[PDB]
Amino acid sequence: PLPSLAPMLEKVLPAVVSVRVGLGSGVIINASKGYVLTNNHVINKISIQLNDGREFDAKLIGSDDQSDIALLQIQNPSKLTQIAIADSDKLRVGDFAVAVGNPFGLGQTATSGIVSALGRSGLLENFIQTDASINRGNSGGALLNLNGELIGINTAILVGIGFAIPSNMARTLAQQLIDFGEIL
Amino acid sequence: PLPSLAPMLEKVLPAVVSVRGLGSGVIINASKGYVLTNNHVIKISIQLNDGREFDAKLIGSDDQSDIALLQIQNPSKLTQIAIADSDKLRVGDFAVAVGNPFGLGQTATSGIVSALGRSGLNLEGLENFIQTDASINRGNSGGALLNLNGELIGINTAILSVGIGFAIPSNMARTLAQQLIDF
Amino acid sequence: PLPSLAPMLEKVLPAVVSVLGSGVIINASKGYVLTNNHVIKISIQLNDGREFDAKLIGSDDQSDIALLQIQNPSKLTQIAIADSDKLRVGDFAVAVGNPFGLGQTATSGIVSALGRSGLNLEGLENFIQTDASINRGNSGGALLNLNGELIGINTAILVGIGFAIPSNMARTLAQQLIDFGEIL
Repeated sequence: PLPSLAPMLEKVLPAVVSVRVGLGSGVIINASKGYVLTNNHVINKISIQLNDGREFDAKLIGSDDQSDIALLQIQNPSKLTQIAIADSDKLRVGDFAVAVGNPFGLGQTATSGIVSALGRSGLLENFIQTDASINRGNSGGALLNLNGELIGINTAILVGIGFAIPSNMARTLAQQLIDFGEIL
Repeated sequence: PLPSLAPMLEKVLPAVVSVRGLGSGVIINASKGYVLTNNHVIKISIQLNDGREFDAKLIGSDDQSDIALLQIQNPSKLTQIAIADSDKLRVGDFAVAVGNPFGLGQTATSGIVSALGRSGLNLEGLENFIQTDASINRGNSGGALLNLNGELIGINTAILSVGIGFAIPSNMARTLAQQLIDF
Repeated sequence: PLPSLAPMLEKVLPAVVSVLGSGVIINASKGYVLTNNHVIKISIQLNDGREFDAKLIGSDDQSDIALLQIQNPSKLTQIAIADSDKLRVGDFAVAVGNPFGLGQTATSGIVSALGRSGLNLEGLENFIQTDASINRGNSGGALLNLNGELIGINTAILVGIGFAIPSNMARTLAQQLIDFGEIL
């Protein structure tokens, strides 16, 4: 028996979705409400594709151009698996990170590495740095720890170093976008 | 005592060769002297780790998969690689990409199996092809993609998003070698 | 409890300095700091925010190595140095930096190639190859093993193609630069 990242990647698989509008990935944050976190540049009609092949309509709740974060609500949700979210403030340089995606809907894409830099100490301000490859194949998807908990959302808009939006900020700006949509 | 990838890399070292306009190659059949390499890389000469030089004949290639089969002229004391079932591969499995160009020594990159088939790139023809975040460059192209046991899972191809590398899976390269051996 | 590279990175943090580039404290008492000749009035900034003046002792253009002496040193932490002759392709490597003292930058990987094995270019016979990303953010800094001991000095001036001056050579050139500046 060989060590692998496949046993934790399989439990996370249904929470990571394909986004068709023009492709990218997304993450199910709330299954009951069908709230999916993805990237603004990916969407500038939206459809979401699960791992099991199921297709759903999705409406843009709102976005933040500066963080490249966009919140989507799937139209009539059912049998959805949501991701566990971790406190990104507890992240340390050297922690292991896995960047997961599912574009085209044909299967999971994963890259591995470490948390390289936090804050203004690398190369934006609020962003997370990782040596795990962030490309068009996992952009919009999840950045997880070895427990399979969301520590950030990958963004390819900006060497071997990648950017992710920390989960705490991704959660807060989703709440602010939900609240605004509730005044509307 | 530190954990390292060098112990498994030392047992695999004689099976990875220097294809001499240079590159790497893998000994699949010790007795017959069958060496798997890339088409773009390729008179042909092969150089072992121990410095031994051998003549090699081209017995067939596939432009689409960028694979090429070579047979070592007058083989002797050859170490072949163990081959693994690439169908049993899962995204997240650890991968090590080894090479030996110029014959000066072993080159290795580390990573994981990133995507299988058309999952990472939906381009027609990309089916079966394994994806890895282990760097695939001119220094290990033609060489072996290995698991933590040192068994061949793929043949490294430095052809094509950025940060991801492509390799021919072991089942596909073994079943292409069989076709090239006959016709 | 998750495995991480953060527990070893925290003990090594004070030995890596801000120089724009990085540098490594080799002798705490004398304040000798190893950095890249290409990044070189010089000021050094510690992790704790302390800023010191530094004088150029000497440099080696061929190895891209420069040795600096901290003017009036105090409470310095030096790095443990490992025998780079004992390195093997496949050994794990961590490339650490701290440009502008704002925080630690780290990349992870393996020792990829040694004796000019990766690129048949004259002059690379003395250097180390790594698949750990070597960029402007860790160039001048330390290449470490899993024990937190120096195995090399990152040099970005020369895909997983990163270069580092091995620790044995970097130590030797420092003594030779000390001795020379003594005869003068």
